Amino acid sequence: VAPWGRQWEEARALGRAVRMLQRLEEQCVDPRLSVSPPSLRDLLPRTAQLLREVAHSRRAAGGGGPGGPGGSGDFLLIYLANLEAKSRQVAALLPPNDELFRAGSRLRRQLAKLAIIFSHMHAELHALFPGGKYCGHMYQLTKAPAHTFWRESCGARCVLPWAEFESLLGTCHPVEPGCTALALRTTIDLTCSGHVSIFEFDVFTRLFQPWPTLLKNWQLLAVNHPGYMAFLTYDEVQERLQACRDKPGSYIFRPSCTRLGQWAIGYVSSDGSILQTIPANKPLSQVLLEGQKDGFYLYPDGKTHNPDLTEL
Ligand SMILES: O=C(O)c1ccccc1NCc1ccsc1
Repeated sequence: VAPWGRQWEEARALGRAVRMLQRLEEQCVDPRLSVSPPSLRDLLPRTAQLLREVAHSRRAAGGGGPGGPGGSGDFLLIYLANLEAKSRQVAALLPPNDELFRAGSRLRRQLAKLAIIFSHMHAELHALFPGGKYCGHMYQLTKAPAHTFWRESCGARCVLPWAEFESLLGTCHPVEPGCTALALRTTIDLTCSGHVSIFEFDVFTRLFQPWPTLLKNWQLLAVNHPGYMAFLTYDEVQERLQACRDKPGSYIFRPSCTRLGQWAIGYVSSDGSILQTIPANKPLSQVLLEGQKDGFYLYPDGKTHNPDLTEL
């Protein structure tokens, strides 16, 4: 059943993935590294177990629903190829005690980004295959307009190549070609696979609500805002805000890695301490404007001028 070519090759790819994550977990013995999410030391066994559940489920089912691009088999082919490529990059960073960082550092930034991507891959798989059971054809996006767009444009498909997704999105929210399209791909493609899944679109539309001005929100909140930090961990935000400890009201924001679709705002309190706040269901600009009115969110990344969020 397409896109797989031979009978049992999806099963074999799943077995490969599990064994690869087992080895990769063996390479994470260093008691440094951290436990602060996202941590490979816990994500890797969780993701391996999820893949074991997927494998058992699709063996019993033999294996998926209708074949073709955008269904569960296609999703798994791309997902497992991506998982393998990212695992290879991680394995190249880790030892045969690991390399000392002590970051700062280019290398601990790379490793942190890979950890984030592993957190995103885990969440995507968990969202689309709860208990190992594919639900992409029934998946409900949180924002109703976004749900309606995805089902009218993409149908039952749970994943699309960037090019087709961009064409479909652009019938509704036009995407300026070139650098802007590439910045949008980078924001939306949480797993860094060059494909957009229904889960990634769910997260993007929750983060950059409200729907009618979606890409405007993204431009004002991500592209044009110096407080926005892409692919940053909790620990990295802490390290970054240390340098603004003497400037209460310094703040940065980032998509949470643990509560996907929600924001995490780190800021310097009037005590010089670093606090994190995760807003409710309000759009981000409302939380930021109220925090500016209240004195908490005055200096994005410690800079003097706070962008005006009234004007779209
Ligand atoms: O994919 C599945 O396992 C699947 C399972 C149940 C219902 C629909 C499904 N997929 C539709 C599809 C396939 C290619 S494009 C759209």
